[PDB]
Amino acid sequence: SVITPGTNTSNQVAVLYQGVNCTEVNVFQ
Amino acid sequence: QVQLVESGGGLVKPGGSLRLSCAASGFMISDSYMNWIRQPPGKGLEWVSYISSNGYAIYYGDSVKGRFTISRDNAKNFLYLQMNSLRVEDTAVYYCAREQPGGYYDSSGYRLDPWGQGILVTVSS
Amino acid sequence: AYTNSFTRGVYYPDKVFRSSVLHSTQDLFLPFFSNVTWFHAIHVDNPVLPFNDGVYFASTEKSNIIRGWIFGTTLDSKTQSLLIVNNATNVVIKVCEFQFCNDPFLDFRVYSSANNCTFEYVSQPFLKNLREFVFKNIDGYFKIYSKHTPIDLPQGFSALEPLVDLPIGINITRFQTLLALHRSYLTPGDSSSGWTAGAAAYYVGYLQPRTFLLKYNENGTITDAVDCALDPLSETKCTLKSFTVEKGIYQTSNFRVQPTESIVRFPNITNLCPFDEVFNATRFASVYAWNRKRISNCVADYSVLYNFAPFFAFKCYGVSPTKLNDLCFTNVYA
Amino acid sequence: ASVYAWNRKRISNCVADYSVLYNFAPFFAFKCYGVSPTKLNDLCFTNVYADSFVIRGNEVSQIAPGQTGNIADYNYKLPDDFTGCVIAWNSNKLDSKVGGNYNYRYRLFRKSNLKPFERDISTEIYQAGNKPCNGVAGVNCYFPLQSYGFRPTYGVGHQPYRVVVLSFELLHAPATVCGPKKSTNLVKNKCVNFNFNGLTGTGVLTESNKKFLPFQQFGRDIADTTDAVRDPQTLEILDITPCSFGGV
Amino acid sequence: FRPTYGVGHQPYRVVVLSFELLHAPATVCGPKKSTNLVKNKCVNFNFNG
Amino acid sequence: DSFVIRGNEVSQIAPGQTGNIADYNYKLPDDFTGCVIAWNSNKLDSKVG
Amino acid sequence: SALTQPASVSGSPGQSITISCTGTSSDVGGYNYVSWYQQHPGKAPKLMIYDVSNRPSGVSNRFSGSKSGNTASLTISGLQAEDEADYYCSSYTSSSTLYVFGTGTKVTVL
Repeated sequence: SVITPGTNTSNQVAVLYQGVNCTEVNVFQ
Repeated sequence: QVQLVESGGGLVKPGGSLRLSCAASGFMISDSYMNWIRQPPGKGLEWVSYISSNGYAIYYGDSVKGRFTISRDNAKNFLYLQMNSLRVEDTAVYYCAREQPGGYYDSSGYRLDPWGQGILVTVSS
Repeated sequence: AYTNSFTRGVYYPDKVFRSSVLHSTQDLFLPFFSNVTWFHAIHVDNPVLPFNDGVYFASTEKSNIIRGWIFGTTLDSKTQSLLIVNNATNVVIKVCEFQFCNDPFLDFRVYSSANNCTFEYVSQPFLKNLREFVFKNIDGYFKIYSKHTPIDLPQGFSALEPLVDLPIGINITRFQTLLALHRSYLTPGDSSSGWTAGAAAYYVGYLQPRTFLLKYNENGTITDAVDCALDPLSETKCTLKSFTVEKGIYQTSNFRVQPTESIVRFPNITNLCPFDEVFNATRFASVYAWNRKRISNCVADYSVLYNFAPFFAFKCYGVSPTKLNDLCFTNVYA
Repeated sequence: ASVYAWNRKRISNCVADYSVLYNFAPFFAFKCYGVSPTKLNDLCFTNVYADSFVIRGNEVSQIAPGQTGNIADYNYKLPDDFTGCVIAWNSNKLDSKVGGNYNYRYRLFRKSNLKPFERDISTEIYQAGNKPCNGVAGVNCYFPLQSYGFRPTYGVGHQPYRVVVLSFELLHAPATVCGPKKSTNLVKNKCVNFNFNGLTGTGVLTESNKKFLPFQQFGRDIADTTDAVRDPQTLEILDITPCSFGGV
Repeated sequence: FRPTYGVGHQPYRVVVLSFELLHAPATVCGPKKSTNLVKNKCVNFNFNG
Repeated sequence: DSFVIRGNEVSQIAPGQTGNIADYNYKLPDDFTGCVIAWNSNKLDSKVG
Repeated sequence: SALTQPASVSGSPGQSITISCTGTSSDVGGYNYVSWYQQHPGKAPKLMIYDVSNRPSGVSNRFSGSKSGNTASLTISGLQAEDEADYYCSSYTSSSTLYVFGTGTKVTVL
C-alpha cells in the first residue's frame, strides 16, 4: 500500500508492505 | 547477348574418357537449370543429362546411364560434362542448353531457348 | 558518458484519434529519467553502437553535420543491411546486403562494396533545431517517428509522430551513424584526424516495455504522461487513472518473491533393459529363421549404443534418434 | 519452392477478388480461420501475403494454428493467432518422377524450434555428443536436409501437395486492397446505413469539426464506439451519431 | 467429369433425409412393439418416443 | 432429395455454411434437422471424354 | 517413346504448309508442353514454337501450332526464303527421360 499526504501538498510518500517483515522484504515494524 | 560456348571435344579412342566444358556468357550459370543435347550424325536431337538450379536434382540420359557425369564450377562459372568409358556408338555432336523458365513466378511451360555452340565427338580406332 | 533523459520519448502509438481522455497502453517507451549514452561528432568517425531493442536518437545541430544512418546485423555482404541517407532533396532507403568498409564513409559521395538489393523506397528528405527520432523494429517492421523543435535535452514535454513504417524484415542488431564534412576528402580508411565541422553532438536512448498513462488534450495531442512503473507515486496515479491523488492510503499492487531455482526429483533409474545383451550376442540366427524377442516392462535407454559397433548403418523410420530417449511405448520388438 | 525455403510475395494496392480462385486446382482443402470465404469478397485488408511451397501429403494438417508435428516445428510455422486461409490441392502429376523426385527437401534435425514465420536455410551437419563432424557423418552427424524422393506410385498421403497460404490483418488499418463492391454517392444529415471501407454501422453523418492528423484513419469515443471516420474517396472528415431513440 | 482427376474434382451422388421431430402424429417406426397399458402405478413410459 | 455434386464440397452441404455450394446453388434452412449422405460415384456416371 | 515426324515438304512462295507430329498419351497428350525448333545447317537448332499457341519472340506469325488429343500439327504460312532448315518437335514427359524428339522435317521452297 502507498501512503500519500496529497498531490497538492507534496510528493513525499511512505510504503506499507502488509504481510511480511522487512527482514525478508527508515524502517519500522 | 547470351552465348554458350563449348570446349573439350574432338577425336578419341574407344575405352577412354573425356571432359566437356560448357561456358556460359550473358547470364549466370549458377542459377539456371541446364541439360545437354547430343545429335548423332544425320539424325535428330537427343537428351543427355540435366542439372537443376538447386544442384540436388540430376537426371541422365538412359543410354549413357552409369557414365557421363555432370557438375558445375560456380567458382569458374562454367558447366563441365565428363564423358567416361566411351564406346563406338557414341560418336555425335553435343549441345549445352538452358531452360527458359528459371524465374519463380513464370506460369509458362518449359522451353529450351539459349543453345550451346556445340562440339562433335568421334570415338574409334 | 552519461546523461539522464528527461520526460521525453512519448509517441502516438496507434494512429487512431482520441480527444480529451486518458488512456493506458502497454508498449515500448523510453523510461523516464533514464541516463543515455552520449557520443560526439568531431572525429573517431563514429564508433559502433548496438541496436538492442530500439533507439531514441536525438541530435542537436544546425549545419547538417549528421546526415544518415546504416543499420544491419553485420558489415559483410552476407546479410541485408539497411541504408537511410538524407540529402537536401530526399531520403534514400535501400535493403541490399552491401558489404561495408572498416569505417562508414564520410559523405566523394560513396564508399562501399557491391549490393544484391531486394527493396527500395524514396521520399521527401528528413530536413536551434532539435531533432528527435524514435526507431523501433519488433514486428517485422522498422518504424520512424520524428519531431523538429526550436530551442542538453530540454525539460519541455513534446510528443513524437509516426512518419514512416518500413515493412522490410531485416534482422537488425547493430547500428551506426553517418557523418559529413565540407570540402573533405573521402577514402575507405582514415585516422582519427577527421575534418572540421560545426559544433554539434548527438544523444542516444534505449526503449523498454512500459505501461504509460497518456493524456490527450481537446485537440488530440498528448500533453503529459506518467510512467506506470517508475516509483510508488506514479504507480498510484496510474492505478487510480488520475493525475491528482488526494490524501489517503491506497492499495496499489502485489509483490511476490520469484523462484530462484528449479529442481526435479525422480527415482534412482534402476531396472534397465537388456540391450547389451542383443548387440553383444556371440552367435546369431539365420535370416530365414530370424529371432524376435519382446522387451517390455523395463527402462530402456538408447544412449549407450554409440559405444558398441563402428555403426556402419544406424537409421530409424518414423522417429528421430535424438528424440527417441523420451517417448513411451507399448512393446518394443527386436 | 521447397518447404525449407518457402517463398513469400506481397500483394497490395489492387482490387482483389476471391471469386476466381475456385477455378485453378481441384482444391482438396480450402478453409479459413477468422473469416468465412463466402463473405471474403467484401472486406478491406491491411497487407495480404502469399506463401507457396510443396509438402508431403500427411503433413497438410501440420499447417494450422499451433499444431505440433515435424513440418511445423523447424520447417515452417504459423502463429497461434493466425487469421486468413490455407489452400491445398494434390499435385502428383507435375512434381513426382519415377525413381524419386529428389528436388524438395526439409530440415529433419534442428537445435531449437523457430518463431512464427521465419525461415532458415543454412546447411549444417547435425552434432553427435562431441565436436560436430566437420564434413562427415557418424552415428549422428547427419545431413540436415533429407530428400523427399517423390514417386508416382506412393499412397496419396505420401504424394506431394502444393499449398499456398494467404495471411492478412483486419484491424481496419489504412485499406490497401479491397473487394470488388462499388461506391455510392454520399448522403448527409439522414439516418442511413453506411459501409465505410469495411466498417459497418448505422447513424447520421455530419460534417465533422475535429482535427484529424494526416496519418489517422478512424476516430473513437469512450468504449470503442466509432465516433468519426474519414471518407475513403474525398478525405473529408465525417462525424457519426446514432439516430434518435428513447423510452415510451 | 473425367476418370483421372484429383479427389476434389470427382463427383458425388447425394441424397438428403429431412424429418421433423416435434413428435407430431407418428408415421413411421417399427423396431419394437407395444405393451399392455398400466394404470395407477409409477411407471416409465415410452409413447412413440 | 437427390442430385450430383463434386468431391471437395461435401463440407459445403450444411445449413448456411460457406463455400460455393450452399449460398446460391441450393440451400437448406438454418434450422435444418436430418442427415446427409454422399458417395463418390465415378464408375457409373463418368465416361471417357 | 519418340515423336514421329515426317520427312520433308515443298511449296512455292505464297503457299502455306502443315506438318504432323504424333506421340503417345504421356508426352504430347496429357501435358501440352510440346515445342518446335528450327535448324539452319551449322547452327544450334532454334526454337520456333512451344506451348503450341504460344509463339515466342521474333517469330513470324506465319507459324501456327496446334495440338489435338495426341497428334500435334504445325502450320506455316507465307513461303519465304529462310525456310530452308530442319524442324524438330520436342516434348516434356513424366517418366524417366525428360525430353524426347521428333525425327525432323526438311522444309524446302521451290
